[PDB]
Amino acid sequence: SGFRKMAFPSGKVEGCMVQVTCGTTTLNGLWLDDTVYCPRHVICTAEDMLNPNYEDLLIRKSNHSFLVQAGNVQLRVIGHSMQNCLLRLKVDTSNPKTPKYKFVRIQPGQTFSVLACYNGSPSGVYQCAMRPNHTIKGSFLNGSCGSVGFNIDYDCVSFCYMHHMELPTGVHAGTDLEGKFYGPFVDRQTAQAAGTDTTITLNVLAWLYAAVINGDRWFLNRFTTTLNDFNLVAMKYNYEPLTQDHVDILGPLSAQTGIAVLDMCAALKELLQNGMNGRTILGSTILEDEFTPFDVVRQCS
Amino acid sequence: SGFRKMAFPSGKVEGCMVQVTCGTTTLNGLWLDDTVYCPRHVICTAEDMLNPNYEDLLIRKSNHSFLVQAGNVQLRVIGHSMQNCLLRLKVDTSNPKTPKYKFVRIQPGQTFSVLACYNGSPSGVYQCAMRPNHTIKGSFLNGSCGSVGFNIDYDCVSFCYMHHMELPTGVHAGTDLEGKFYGPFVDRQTAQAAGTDTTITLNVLAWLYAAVINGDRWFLNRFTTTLNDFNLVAMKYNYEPLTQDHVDILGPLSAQTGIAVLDMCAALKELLQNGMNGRTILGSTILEDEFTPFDVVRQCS
Repeated sequence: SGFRKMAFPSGKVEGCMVQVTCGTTTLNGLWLDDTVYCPRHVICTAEDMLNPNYEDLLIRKSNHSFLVQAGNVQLRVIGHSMQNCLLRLKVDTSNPKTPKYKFVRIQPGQTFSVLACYNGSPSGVYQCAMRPNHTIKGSFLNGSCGSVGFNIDYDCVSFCYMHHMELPTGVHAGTDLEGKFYGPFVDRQTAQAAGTDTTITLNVLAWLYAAVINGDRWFLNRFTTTLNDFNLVAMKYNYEPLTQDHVDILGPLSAQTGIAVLDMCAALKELLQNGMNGRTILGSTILEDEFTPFDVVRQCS
Repeated sequence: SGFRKMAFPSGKVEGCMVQVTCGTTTLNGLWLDDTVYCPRHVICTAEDMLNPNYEDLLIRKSNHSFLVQAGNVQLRVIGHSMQNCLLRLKVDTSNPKTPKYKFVRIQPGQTFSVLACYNGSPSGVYQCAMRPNHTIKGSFLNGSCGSVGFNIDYDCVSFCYMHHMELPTGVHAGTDLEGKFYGPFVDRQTAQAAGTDTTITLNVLAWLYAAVINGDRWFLNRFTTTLNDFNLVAMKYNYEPLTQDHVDILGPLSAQTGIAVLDMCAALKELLQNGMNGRTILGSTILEDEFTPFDVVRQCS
């Protein structure tokens, strides 16, 4: 890989992962201060999932109904409440490893790292992106629900995602840390379907600049284009339309590479209309769209 | 990505990263107990690098010649010695975050995670593999030298690599934590060239099993083969030859997928002799060789 996908260091998040069990259901929870957040569907049985009435299912539960374990230590839940699609469990012990943090809701196309955990313990860290249709691509196993997505800004952890479910197609859906689902999805095991996905044009452009940054500009041409002409081509190949805001965002990359934004768009346009013809870019044979302009600048500086 | 590359959680390694400076040269160091390990070339100037005499360059140095900084705290070096291509700096303070650990030398084709750091602070975590020609693929910036590669085994960190230099071709070379270079390389800025690289057959097979594990076996056929017939094809396409040990290693994957090892080899053989014809495997258009059979089993269980 001429350009590797990079995850944020996970240390600050590792110390926040716990296990929450309710009956036959066991999943991951996030312990910050004296509160443990986890998908509310932990209170559901396989049957409840077909059509759950959470407010009603929760009434039948009590503090002693939740078993929270941080490592080898069981924590005592002294309260439980529902926050949108998340279960907020109040515990009697404050997490001594709680880092400086924020809850942030990301936009489609933005990236983040996921600390995949199983039964309360960290397994690995993956870097991914929020698809335009609000789903996440990858592979999560039984018990991976509850794992979180995040970004780090110096010393502050910005949590932006918590995994909840796998859609019949195998794609993943989840919420922000306020328990609000990304997309039109709900935590019910129904026929739910994600909208047709598209390619993140802004990220593909950022990646093309990255490829140039690392000496590999065979794709660059002498043409240029405009937002109207490019978006026509974009509509054809199922690529997200480009906006002025996107062009402004690519400025820093434009300035440092000597390639005007619309000129890179002219290069992308040709690649879509002709193809790569065996030729490769950054050891890749397909146009990568999981690197944001911010990721490229961060990984290059 | 139908199957994402996964790095180990980096928390245990993060608390071990420090900065070591000697003149205009600043790079990363690993602080374990009361010892800081770093590339010995930190004592070299751009000119010394053309043809360094380390034993002689080191004699001219003293403890006060090394500036070690862990975060915001300067550590006091009370001794310095050379261990092959590593500089061993004895410090007056033992690292309170030292994890349980081991130093291990990996074999070509094996994988590990790298905690890329710059000027002593963690930047990101990447998953990679030791190429058959003993180099590492990726992109390291000025000051990234000293970053380490590792694997985690439950609660023990097995350090297996420390980055030292970028070869003229842009590939990377380094040592194990005993300071022994992987490959024929030495820490001198000369014309050094890496042997022609090949594809890690064992890993490609592991990945093909992974693809099958996740429902995607269009490539499977009704043929079989043998180590002699496959290796003939392997020799043609610059693929590492398969050994009996490799076949034995793939057993667990074979048993759980219902595909005999030699049968998967028969499928790989056809893919090399014909190609993928636009068809893809795990959202990939080229045969991935950076997942070991152990990584696949670990990521699937």
